[PDB]
Amino acid sequence: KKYSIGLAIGTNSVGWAVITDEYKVPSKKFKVLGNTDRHSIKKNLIGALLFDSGETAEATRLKRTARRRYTRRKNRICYLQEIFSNEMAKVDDSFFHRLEESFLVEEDKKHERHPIFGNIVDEVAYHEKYPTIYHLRKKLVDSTDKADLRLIYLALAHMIKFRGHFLIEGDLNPDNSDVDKLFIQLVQTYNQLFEENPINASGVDAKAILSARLSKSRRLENLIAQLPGEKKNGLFGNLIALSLGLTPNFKSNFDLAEDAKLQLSKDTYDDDLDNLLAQIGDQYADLFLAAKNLSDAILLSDILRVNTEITKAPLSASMIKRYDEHHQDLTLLKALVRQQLPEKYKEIFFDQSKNGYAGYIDGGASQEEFYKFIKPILEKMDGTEELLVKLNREDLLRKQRTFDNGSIPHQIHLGELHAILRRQEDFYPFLKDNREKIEKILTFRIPYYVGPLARGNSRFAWMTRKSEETITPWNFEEVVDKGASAQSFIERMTNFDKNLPNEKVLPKHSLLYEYFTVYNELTKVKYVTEGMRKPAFLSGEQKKAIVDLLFKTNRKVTVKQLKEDYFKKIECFDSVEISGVEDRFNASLGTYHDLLKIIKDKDFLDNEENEDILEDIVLTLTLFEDREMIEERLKTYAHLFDDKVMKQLKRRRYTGWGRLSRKLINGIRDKQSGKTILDFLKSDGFANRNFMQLIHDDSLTFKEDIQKAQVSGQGDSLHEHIANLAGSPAIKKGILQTVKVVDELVKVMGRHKPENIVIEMAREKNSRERMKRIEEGIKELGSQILKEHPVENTQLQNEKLYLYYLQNGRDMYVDQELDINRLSDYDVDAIVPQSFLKDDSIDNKVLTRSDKNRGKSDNVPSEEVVKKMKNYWRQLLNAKLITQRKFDNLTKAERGGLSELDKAGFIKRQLVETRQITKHVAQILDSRMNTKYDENDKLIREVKVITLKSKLVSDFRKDFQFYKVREINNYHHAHDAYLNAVVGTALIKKYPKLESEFVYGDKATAKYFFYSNIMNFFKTEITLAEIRKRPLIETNGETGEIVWDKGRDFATVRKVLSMPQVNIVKKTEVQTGGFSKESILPKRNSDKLIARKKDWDPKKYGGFDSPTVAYSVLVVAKVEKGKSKKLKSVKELLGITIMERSSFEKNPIDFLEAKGYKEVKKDLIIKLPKYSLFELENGRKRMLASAGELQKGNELALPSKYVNFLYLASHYEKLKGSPEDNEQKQLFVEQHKHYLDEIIEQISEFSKRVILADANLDKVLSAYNKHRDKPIREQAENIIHLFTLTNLGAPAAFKYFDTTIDRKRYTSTKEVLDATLIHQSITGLYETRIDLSQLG
RNA sequence: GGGGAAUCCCUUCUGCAGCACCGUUUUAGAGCUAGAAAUAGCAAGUUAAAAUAAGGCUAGUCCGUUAUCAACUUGAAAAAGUG
DNA sequence: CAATACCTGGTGCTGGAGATGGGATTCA
DNA sequence: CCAGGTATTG
Ligand SMILES: [K+]
Ligand SMILES: [K+]
Ligand SMILES: [K+]
Ligand SMILES: [K+]
Ligand SMILES: [K+]
Ligand SMILES: [K+]
Ligand SMILES: [K+]
Ligand SMILES: [K+]
Ligand SMILES: [K+]
Ligand SMILES: [Mg+2]
Ligand SMILES: [Mg+2]
Repeated sequence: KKYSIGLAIGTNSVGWAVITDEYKVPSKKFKVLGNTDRHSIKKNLIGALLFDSGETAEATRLKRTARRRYTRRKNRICYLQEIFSNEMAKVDDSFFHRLEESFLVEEDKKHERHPIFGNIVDEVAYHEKYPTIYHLRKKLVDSTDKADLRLIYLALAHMIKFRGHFLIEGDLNPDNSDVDKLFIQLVQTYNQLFEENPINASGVDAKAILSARLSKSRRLENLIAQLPGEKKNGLFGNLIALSLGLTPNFKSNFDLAEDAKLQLSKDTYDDDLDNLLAQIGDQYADLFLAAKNLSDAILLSDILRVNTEITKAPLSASMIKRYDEHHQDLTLLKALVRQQLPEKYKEIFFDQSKNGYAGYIDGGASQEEFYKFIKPILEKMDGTEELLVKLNREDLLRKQRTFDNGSIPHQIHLGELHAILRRQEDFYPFLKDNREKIEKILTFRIPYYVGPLARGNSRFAWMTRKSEETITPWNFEEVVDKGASAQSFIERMTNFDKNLPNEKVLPKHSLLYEYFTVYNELTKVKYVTEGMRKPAFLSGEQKKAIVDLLFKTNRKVTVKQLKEDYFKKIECFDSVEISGVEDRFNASLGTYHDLLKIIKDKDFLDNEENEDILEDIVLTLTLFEDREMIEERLKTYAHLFDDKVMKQLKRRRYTGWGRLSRKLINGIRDKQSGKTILDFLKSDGFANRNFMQLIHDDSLTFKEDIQKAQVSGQGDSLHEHIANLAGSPAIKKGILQTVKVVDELVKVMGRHKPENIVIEMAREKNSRERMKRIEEGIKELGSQILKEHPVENTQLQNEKLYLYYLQNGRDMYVDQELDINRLSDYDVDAIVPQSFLKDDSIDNKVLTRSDKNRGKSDNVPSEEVVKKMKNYWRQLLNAKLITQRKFDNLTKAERGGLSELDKAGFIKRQLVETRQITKHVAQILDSRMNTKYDENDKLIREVKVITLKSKLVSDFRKDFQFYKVREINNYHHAHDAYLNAVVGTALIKKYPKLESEFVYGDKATAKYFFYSNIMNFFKTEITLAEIRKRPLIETNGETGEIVWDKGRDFATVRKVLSMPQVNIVKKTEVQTGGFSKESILPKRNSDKLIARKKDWDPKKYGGFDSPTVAYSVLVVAKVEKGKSKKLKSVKELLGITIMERSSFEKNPIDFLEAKGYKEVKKDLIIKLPKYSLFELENGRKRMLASAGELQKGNELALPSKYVNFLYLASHYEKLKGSPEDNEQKQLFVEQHKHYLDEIIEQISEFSKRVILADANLDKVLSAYNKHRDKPIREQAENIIHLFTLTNLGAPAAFKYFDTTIDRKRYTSTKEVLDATLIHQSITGLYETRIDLSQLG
């Protein structure tokens, strides 16, 4: 008894099928367990497991870190309160107790209800004097009087609780505060450098123009307009643009060749500036640094909108400015509306439901919604011009706690905190003693490279301590070992050398590593001149000369340089042909040139004695990111360099790690030669063996030493192994389920292993990434396309509009603008034609007026287009608006275009799967199935694991009319698996040589023809560019075994796809995750509310509702009834919530008695997870959605003829085929038009038996009878929509044409308590059926 | 002969750590006047405290939403076994 | 009870490693 | 976007 298995692995399904020799699906009697009269049942061996998607760990992580931030913010306040404790007890012995209980109702409070002062006169007086906290903050910063200790606490607490961001290193307000003074200094520096062309900046109000609440480019336009004889793209204009935050190009200013694009925000600017300064000199450094200072002031002027010489609290004064203008503007708005629109006043100022001032202050209206609600009312009235100005500046009626306070750096709050401490330490000695402690509470951050400050009970922690004692913000540097911690942060993430598993890999930018990479590439270079008979390798002396003369004097070494600067200069060759490198060398000595710039001592770099020192320096610069730690580590070399060099050295940092270890590169030596790997790369006689040859050469000891160094460690379990794969957790869920399905199928077949296993694996928020890409690209481009055409992220889900913005509103094959409103008239074209590369992503598509203008449709865009457009394409590449892959495919015609080999490769790629994840699944199945070794100790492959891509069965389905309609039911997953088994087994039966291509385990026109016609053996006649005919029966050529009988096997496939009994099993799952919805609801007289804290009665405090049920439980017990508490027997479903789950499981009887049940039959408790399956009357099935709702449980097996009619009539897929075959399909659609009514009838019978939605079914029948005159295509398309009424699972809304059908829900689970519960194995072939009516 | 390696250019995704700003919720910020009352007319509004999974023991400036799960038998569990 | 309409926490930033698909040079 | 919880309305 021989059989094969087909598998269809997806993110929400695993289809499976068992086939025999004749491509038939077996069927068996399977035993049924349980308490019903059915002892067995007949099952076909085909089906599909369905399951909810596996989730990433991201949401879990974001909640976990937020949790930590709330804990630490609370600890911050606790540190401050501990510092204040004793002196506060002398002033007000319960002040902190009133703060802690502020949330409680007066009934529950233990102290007086007024928090700050504990009496109403003083509390009212406080709020009258300080209407916002920022009033109190400003007062305490500016005033010189002794102040109440409770107000000092509230000010410091407010700063420490909401302390601002940490994006700026170092201290602030370093005389970079004033925009006027920094603009003056920029003009002074510029006029120093350009005495003949000076700028007249008198009368120019730089403060107002650059700090105006306007766009960067408009402020640039304003300032340049104030300077006659200067254009925005001149040098001074470009400096101002750089200060405002734009991305100016300094190339034309200094007549450069290298594009000097500079943005002060990019990480590369530090290098991008030195780069530019290398071409123009360092006299200009003082200029570009002057512009940088100006930017800081301009950034500060966005936050601090008040004169900094009238107060040391400009932030608080700016909030107070918000409050005063809010008050004045509210008074004016009230008066204006009173006078002009007196009837709207109540709606504006009393109705929280509307987006007026009432809904803005008390309702749910945001600042944006309120501005939208009141803009027409202001434009409608008179005297609202200044209010409209403030509204369009987003500066009308502002609150102080707003979404845009994310700009505020912590140094600002720190400045006010420090000033308050300096004022009041003169009156409170403990503030003087604790001033720096309090500052440290605000400033201290746990470094990202330290992680949680755990003590052995966190699986996320890596931090190590220097001493075992509690860590505080003040003892952190002494208790935490930051060095060891930062080292572990990297090392727990980096790979070891695979060749020497106990050796750490080198830093990617290490000098040794770059020598290795350069010599490895250079040793395989060959050259020819005239008098030479044969190309020659470079000798050791030639390679050393090329390294010293070229690689150690240029960052990049081109082939032109090799030819001219070496072969001409040294070897006296006028012509020489180079091979083994193209255009320029890929490897380079970048660190060598970095350090040469920093330390300026070539002889230090070239002296092998300093090799270790330079290796340790780069290691430090790679391993650590903190400049203080870097400085501490480099301190041991301080005596070798100057303090200037040491400062430049610590500012230089690298990231990234190599893939080989130092011990491998330059440690182990060949036993007889005594030479390391690097020694061989430098000089290897005339063989010039590279890395691969060296470690694979049996005459050297490298290979054997690698073999000895290997280890294996502890083996992963199957689950572990799958978890460590690279891929989406969703597809990893499908992989594990697939393995479990195969194990059960083998057990079904009497532990006999199959002959073949054929696997196919499906292909695999976003709008904000689209908007970010376009914003970055457009601002890098310097374009105003977002000025002229504002777009929202949702709109970018349109493919053409997204392409329009990515192309800067231009045609891509023609140098012309496109029109947004004409997008429907344009074409979206494939760069590499989709007949070769089935790529439909933006990486292979392009928006053009007319696809004709590409050239010839059979290849890459033509050479003429490439000559026209390569410059524009390069700008798109630099702005990252197209990728390197896209640019290379666009420009390929200048490299010969598509060769015949490229076309052969693309066709083969459409058939031979090469994704890494599918290889891993095949390796897993193959290593589980094949475990024995033969006489030569080689693996015995009893089971061939075959992998196919989806196109094979898809083309098979379309070519032989086995069409799929996904919406009809879930059978197509199973059918896909069946067709994979059939096609895959037949393919390797017919062409066993292709086993290397499709089976796991160890001329261009010819292969193009071959792989294009690989599947023709299925056809009876093939029309290929004339008509050839194949025999009825197809056999293998060598064995003579039959592989495909076209008279009998297609009938077998048809019968298999027509079987109505298919094992669709929805994986039952316990629900996990959040306890409930997160919304904190207002107080309500409802027992659905859940307390947010143990003592917060939700009727007084509000709280949550809508908990998630982890699983339901069948309880058979008694409950008290009536005022007499009489015991009445019950049987019901109790949903255990996720929050309740631990308590219920720790002791179920006590849990159930607490819920009210008595005398619980403990052994009749049935755990019922989501999607538990119940069967009622007439085959009607239901699934548990929760404890109080059910899902649909039945599948609608629509006969094959109706499915194929629906596919053809609806044009479900593209109308590909001969026009005569198109006509025959159209003729069949029209000859079988009565099928439409029959399909409705099939749906109707099904619903009346199983769905029971009388209102919906009647609305549907009326809708179908309403559009009987509609075209057949559209009626078929809408019949596809109808199947939502019958689909398995949760009910859902759908539309028949323009009629909307709302979902009919099953809001009661009472009936399943007397139905039959069905427990299903993973395949559903094994069942346990429990008649629940026999309980109770 | 290699779906194996290094390098260059990138693309995409997965794991983790550190931080900010809002939002919500209860309370505090004396509403006034005319009416016996429902109510009417007016005044006012911007701020704060505290919580932000209930909580846990291991008591850390730690942990608490990912992954994994038919039933049954033997099991404390892990597990293995059962058609 | 069964049916209907409404609800549903969100945004921004910093740092690091790996594997990954695929074009290119050299190899095993 | 799904789809289960919830209060309103009968
Ligand atoms: K009280
Ligand atoms: K000008
Ligand atoms: K609001
Ligand atoms: K190259
Ligand atoms: K680093
Ligand atoms: K020195
Ligand atoms: K789960
Ligand atoms: K889930
Ligand atoms: K199951
Ligand atoms: Mg907490
Ligand atoms: Mg708040």
